[PDB]
Amino acid sequence: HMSIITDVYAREVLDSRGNPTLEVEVYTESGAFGRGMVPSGGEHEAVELRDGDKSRYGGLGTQKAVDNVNNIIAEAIIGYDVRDQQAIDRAMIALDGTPNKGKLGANAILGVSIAVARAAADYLEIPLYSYLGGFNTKVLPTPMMNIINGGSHSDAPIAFQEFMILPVGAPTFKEALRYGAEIFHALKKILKSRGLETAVGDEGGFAPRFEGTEDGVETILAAIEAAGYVPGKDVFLGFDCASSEFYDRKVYDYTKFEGEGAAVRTSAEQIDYLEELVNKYPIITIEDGMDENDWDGWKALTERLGKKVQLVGDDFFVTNTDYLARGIQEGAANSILIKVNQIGTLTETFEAIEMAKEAGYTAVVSHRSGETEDSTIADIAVATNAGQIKTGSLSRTDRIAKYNQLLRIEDQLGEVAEYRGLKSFYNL
Amino acid sequence: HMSIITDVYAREVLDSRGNPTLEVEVYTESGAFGRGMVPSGGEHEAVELRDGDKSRYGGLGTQKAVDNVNNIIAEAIIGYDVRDQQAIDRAMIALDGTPNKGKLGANAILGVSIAVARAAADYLEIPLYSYLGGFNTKVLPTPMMNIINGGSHSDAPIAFQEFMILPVGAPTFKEALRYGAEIFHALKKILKSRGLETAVGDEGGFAPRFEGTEDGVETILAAIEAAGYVPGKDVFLGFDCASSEFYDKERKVYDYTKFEGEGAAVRTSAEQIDYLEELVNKYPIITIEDGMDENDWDGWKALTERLGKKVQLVGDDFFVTNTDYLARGIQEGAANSILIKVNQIGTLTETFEAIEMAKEAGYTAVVSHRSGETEDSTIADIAVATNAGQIKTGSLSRTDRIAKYNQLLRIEDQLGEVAEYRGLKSFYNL
Amino acid sequence: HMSIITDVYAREVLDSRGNPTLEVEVYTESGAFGRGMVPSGGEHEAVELRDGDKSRYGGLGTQKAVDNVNNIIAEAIIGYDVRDQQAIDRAMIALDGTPNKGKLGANAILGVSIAVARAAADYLEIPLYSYLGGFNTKVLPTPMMNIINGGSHSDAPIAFQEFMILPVGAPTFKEALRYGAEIFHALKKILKSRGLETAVGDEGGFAPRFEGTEDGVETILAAIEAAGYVPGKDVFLGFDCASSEFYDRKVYDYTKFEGEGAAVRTSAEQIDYLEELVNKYPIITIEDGMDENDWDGWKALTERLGKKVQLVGDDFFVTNTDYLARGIQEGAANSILIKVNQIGTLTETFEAIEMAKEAGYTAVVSHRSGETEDSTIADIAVATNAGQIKTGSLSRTDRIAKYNQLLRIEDQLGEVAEYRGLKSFYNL
Amino acid sequence: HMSIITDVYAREVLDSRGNPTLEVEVYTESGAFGRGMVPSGGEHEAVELRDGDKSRYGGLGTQKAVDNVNNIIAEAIIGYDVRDQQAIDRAMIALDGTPNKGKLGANAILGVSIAVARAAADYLEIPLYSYLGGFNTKVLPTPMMNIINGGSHSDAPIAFQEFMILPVGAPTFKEALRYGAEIFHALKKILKSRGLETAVGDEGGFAPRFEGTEDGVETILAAIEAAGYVPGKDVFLGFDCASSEFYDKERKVYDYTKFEGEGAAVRTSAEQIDYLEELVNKYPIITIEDGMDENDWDGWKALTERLGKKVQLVGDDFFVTNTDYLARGIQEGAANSILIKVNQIGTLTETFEAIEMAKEAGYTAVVSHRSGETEDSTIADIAVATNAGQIKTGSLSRTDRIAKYNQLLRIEDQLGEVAEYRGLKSFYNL
Ligand SMILES: [Mg+2]
Ligand SMILES: [Mg+2]
Ligand SMILES: [Mg+2]
Ligand SMILES: [Mg+2]
Repeated sequence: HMSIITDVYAREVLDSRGNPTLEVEVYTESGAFGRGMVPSGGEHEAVELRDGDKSRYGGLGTQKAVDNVNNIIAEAIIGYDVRDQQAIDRAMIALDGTPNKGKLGANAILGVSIAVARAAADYLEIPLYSYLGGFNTKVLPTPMMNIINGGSHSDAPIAFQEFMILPVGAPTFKEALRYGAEIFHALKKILKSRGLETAVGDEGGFAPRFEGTEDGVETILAAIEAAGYVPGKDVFLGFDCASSEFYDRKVYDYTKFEGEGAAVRTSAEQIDYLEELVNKYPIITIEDGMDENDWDGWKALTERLGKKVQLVGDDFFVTNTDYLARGIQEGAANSILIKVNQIGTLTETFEAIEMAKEAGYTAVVSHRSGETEDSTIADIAVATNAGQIKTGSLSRTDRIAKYNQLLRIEDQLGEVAEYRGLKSFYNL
Repeated sequence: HMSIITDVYAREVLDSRGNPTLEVEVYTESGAFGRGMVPSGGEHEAVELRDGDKSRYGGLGTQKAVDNVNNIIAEAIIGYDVRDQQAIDRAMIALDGTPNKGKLGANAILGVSIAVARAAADYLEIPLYSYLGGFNTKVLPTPMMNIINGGSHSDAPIAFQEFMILPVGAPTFKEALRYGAEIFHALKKILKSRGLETAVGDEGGFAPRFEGTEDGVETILAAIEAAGYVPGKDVFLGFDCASSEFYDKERKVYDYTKFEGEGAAVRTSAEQIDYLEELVNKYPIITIEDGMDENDWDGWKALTERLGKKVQLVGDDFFVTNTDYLARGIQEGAANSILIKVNQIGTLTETFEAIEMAKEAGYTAVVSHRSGETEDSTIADIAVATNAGQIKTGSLSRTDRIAKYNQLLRIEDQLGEVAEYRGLKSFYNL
Repeated sequence: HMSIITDVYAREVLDSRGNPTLEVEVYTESGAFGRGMVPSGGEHEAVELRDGDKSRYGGLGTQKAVDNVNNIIAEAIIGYDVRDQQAIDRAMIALDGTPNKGKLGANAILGVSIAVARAAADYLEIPLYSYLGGFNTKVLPTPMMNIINGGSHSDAPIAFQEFMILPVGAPTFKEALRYGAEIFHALKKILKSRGLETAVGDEGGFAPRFEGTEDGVETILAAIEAAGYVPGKDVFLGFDCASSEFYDRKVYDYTKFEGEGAAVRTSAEQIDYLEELVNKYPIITIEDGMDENDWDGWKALTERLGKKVQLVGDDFFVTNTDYLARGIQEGAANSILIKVNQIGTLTETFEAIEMAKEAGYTAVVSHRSGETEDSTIADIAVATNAGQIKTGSLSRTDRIAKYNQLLRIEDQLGEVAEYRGLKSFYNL
Repeated sequence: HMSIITDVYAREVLDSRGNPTLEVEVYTESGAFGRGMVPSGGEHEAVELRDGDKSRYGGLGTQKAVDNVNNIIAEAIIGYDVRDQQAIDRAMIALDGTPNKGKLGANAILGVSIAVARAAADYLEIPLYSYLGGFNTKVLPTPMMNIINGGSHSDAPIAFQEFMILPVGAPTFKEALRYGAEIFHALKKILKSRGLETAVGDEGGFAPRFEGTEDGVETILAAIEAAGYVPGKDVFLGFDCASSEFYDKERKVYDYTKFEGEGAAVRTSAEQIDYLEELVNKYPIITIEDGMDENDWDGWKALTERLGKKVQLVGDDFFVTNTDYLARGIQEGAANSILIKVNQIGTLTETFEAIEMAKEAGYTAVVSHRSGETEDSTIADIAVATNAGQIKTGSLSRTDRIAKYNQLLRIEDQLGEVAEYRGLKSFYNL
């Protein structure tokens, strides 16, 4: 048959940080074709396989993973119908035979998973989002756009890692994207006028030497306004606190990043602080506000702020349905960051999204620090009507490629497309 | 017939700086498809059309250009055979009817030009580089990789704009890429150890606050050596002086005080050549772009007389991908290389004519990125299609740059044993 | 796949002189078809394989070469994609395993090389020139048309071998061809009026019993004018001195062909003479003005005349990139005669052309003395925008077939076609 | 439908003498393709159309004929099934509406006729000879190969125009070709050893300054023997006397002084027959073309009465590929063979009718080249298609001639064990 996979081929390529990753190409007998590139990527998440050959790319080569694709996975999957995504994904999971995908490499597996899906869409002559999600695909995601960085991502005295804008008030994704771009550019103008640095970090945002968190937040609010948008109507704020990076015993220790005199907060006090911020600023989402293991803290945070703020588990959940299931049961968080490569197959990715939806949690499809020209996550967000996406700032094609794909998908959907904005926060 | 173009469609999208650009999609009756994305783009080069609507994207929208594609060019080109690239390019040129492509927009035109070629390669089921260049495509380009920035792209006291590494000594493109990546990463470590900034500029390189040019150069040499490579054997240096940015027209001088502070040198054309020669004798420099001002024709000739035998001398602003300027340079013995910017001329046909004119004069043609890039990697295919031998498409971070390097890896892989990375032998001009 | 070569078949056929050559037919699985005929053809050039069976065709049969195609090359190449020209060419080079292609025969190899390319063009349904050169093919070559012959090609007291006209001033190839035809016919009228012979030699030109070189040259100038063209504007002259045929010690000895009292010139004096001719007559190109081994002579000639006369290496370079590379380095010549069968593959042919272009040398694609009905060289000249061609006089279909193909290619290119005339001499 | 002609296109090209001719290209809806090139071409034969523009090609341009194809015939034939050769030929004949094809041009007509047939063979995916002649095609023709020329084609004192060798004794066409080639080459050596000219005429043969007919004939016999062949067993001779060129209408004599000098014979018709008989008795001559004048009907009959049993007697100018002339010749017992010139009649249909009329009378039909030829080899396919058994297509040099021999090699090769080269048995007229 014409839909039968005839070839599966991987090669080593580079990511947005100049570190190796891999891509896989799948062909069907009919000549349908898919390419799947893998982004960069706990003891309970999928492991990427790196070579450890320090004569090449500082040990970060992916040739072993590539060899696993070409010499092990290829022979197992050639012969399947390209459309049998779940069976293929499951076959790979069983072939690796380890929970963490560490034998074959989560990178090897995911590359194939994606390439197969793209080859199947190509075979059926339909867009990837339709192939993945069926006919009722229509929701363009509300983007959370990383504009300013702190913590491990800065030398400024700021504990939180990501500061985002969310153009919830736009009528369309196309407009939402323009809002973000204009705010980003306004911000850059502001930074220069203050003699602050406008070179960018890994996700296309700035890490300027602000005096502190409030400075950073207020500067963002200033850019929103200068661009002609209304904070708390057109545009909200989001944080990735990545609170695990300053958690140590039983305390969130801000001195790690905010200098000798910074606060050292108990879990009760951390919740207090996040609440202060939320009350002071138009913050609609907080990722990793509590530590990856502070389960009681997560529940309390969620008790106090979960009704009117999105609380996203990133390191708390590591795209792991066992972790998400427990969070759902315990009343911890109300949203999950979905990293395809943290789990390693499209099937498991979609299972996570669906588990989250069924619990009333939002599923926020996410980029990684090391990205590629692939835009599959855009198609995933629309395929599942997830309603939100986290794929970077407004510079760097590693980020902009995803926004561009969303523009295409919106364009292609025509009058059927829906950008729900605030209404995508069904968790609130 | 199945090769006939049935639709031509443009939309506004964003570039790597978050500024609008456009893309075009071409379809044939058979269902072959091509997408052409256009990068960001004086008085004798192609002009991109911007909306000037200060209510959107700070006046940088491309909806007028998109409308020109959809409402004027589409009409004109639908019905051509997708393979008639030259006829289509020429048709667009005549339809605009102005030298600079300013009625339709060079952006509108180039987007169609690229999308058509990509749709044709898709129709024929061959790689773009084969479509564009025929069967004898084999040369992987030696990349000049922008690692450190100065001048208008830094707040460090450094006049020159781009400092590049050229991994000429690698056996393959795949190796050459690794050499660059490893040097880039070693440099980043060095910068951190010195408390210098490692965030990146438009092209994915660093703009650290070095004490001066020699500091910057010596830091690159240190990174090369820390990565285990030998400067002047494995890796050479390249500059983009962008000397037009510090040339005083009126006093006919290269005034370094513009970027290097109050006490910096103010050089006559003779002294500028002297200085470039000093650098070339002190450091393993194999290429200098815009070493003299865009209008300093006598200076270009003198520079070329003094250094042209041993150093590549690339006209960027000197030539602006303009064959009338290139023809004059060839005739006067000015420069020995040209930076080829597809969107500075506006069609693939004219791009390839420029490359061929350069080759025939013994000049190298260095296919180049723009500051505002996209996920498109067509320039990779152009470099290989013409066996040009060199490419200039950024540092070793940012997918706007890396996408091109990744495509070069694919092309190399696809060519197998036929691929040739010529390294230093690509400098046929020297 | 449909593009896969399924058959490669050679047979012995005849050339324009009635001597054996060969042709090869290539078929793809889809039924695409190409036929490659080989023209007739130093210790450092490709060797054609002849049978040496003096019971057939005076030892000039090509059945061994044909057997090499059918029984060795066929089995090696069947299975390749027809479009993999370089790999196929390289495969053949390795299969022969000798520098000079003397095991299989350069004739066997080239026949396959050409037939494959023609089958690939046929497969893709595009013209050969497009297949070979990609999309940017447009330059119709300025032809150098051999009108009068001397030296080894005549019994007249004339040392130089070929005298050519170059209709540089025509607006189009179609016009250029007419200029040449009309001049040729005018010349024939002139020859008859003088009781001179108008039967033709191997390339379709005349070898009349002129009194000397000046007589021959002036007779040509007379024909140019009688046809209504202006020498030195519409039409220039070209020589093939083939100076190797009268070089012996350290002198160009004209007595070999021009009788007992002819000049015996040192290399300095030969340069002097060529300069005299160049100053006296509208000569734009001189092939083999110095001997194949007179390297210092070639450099001096090139120093003295290279700025405003094309200096073509034929025996100097024998389509050998090692020889061309050295000439480029030494400042010897500024043009190369490209004989496909002197090197033996299309790939190496195109590499030579590209090496020449990059040095600022013109590449003049050439016929051989023994030609066939094949017109591939026409397509090669346009494919590479080489700008010039050398393919004979204005009689004999072995020559006219190439001119006819150029008319077709010009016709097919429509308004894109460019005949650059003098501007094709980018070396000057 | 897929077999429908969708385009018919002509262009001006050149013949083997460097004079304009034309070609036509035919396409069907399926993409099947044929190209028909036309060779160079009294009052009862088809007339080629020439422009008469003395500013181009000495008045020999074919642009009017090309325009007739493109602007008149194309219109009329587009829409026919490509396989309807007769209907198309007849349609062209009616569209011209003159006996001689002088309105459209026989050249315009024949180019379309050939191109259509070639496009049809391409459509059906069969060889042209099979398309034209059906399944029972097998006879490779015995070639009459013009080696030496006299009369109007020489300045030697020789009245007869063509002297030919016929390799009748070879087992195959491939061998027959070799025999000719080797004899041709041995002759060239002989000519050089005697200081005679070896440059060639229009048909690739020699026109040396021999002392007379017997010298020329004996030199050919010497070449045959030097090549190791036996005259009158392996190889016979043929003449084209072209006797019309030396026939004095008014004194009703064959006047040899026209070419053989002041003292040459002046023969009555009875004496001409006597002379031809002398030659035939002295030399291994198997065929004589135009032995009598084009209008010497009684002379043709008498010649045929005297020599027709043992010698082939070919009407060229006597018949001008005209079935009214052939019919009269058959009826009066004049000649026993006809030279078939496709362009002297102008369509493939009429060509094949002539061949068939000849066969049915016991006359051989010898398919012939013209002085101005092209790279086309259709006449080879015609010879085999009709099992005609003989061909006249030149000497053993010049691709205008050799292309036909090469095609015959291909056809022979393609037929395999079915091919038959009948040699002397092709002379069914004797
Ligand atoms: Mg996080
Ligand atoms: Mg520059
Ligand atoms: Mg020569
Ligand atoms: Mg005759």
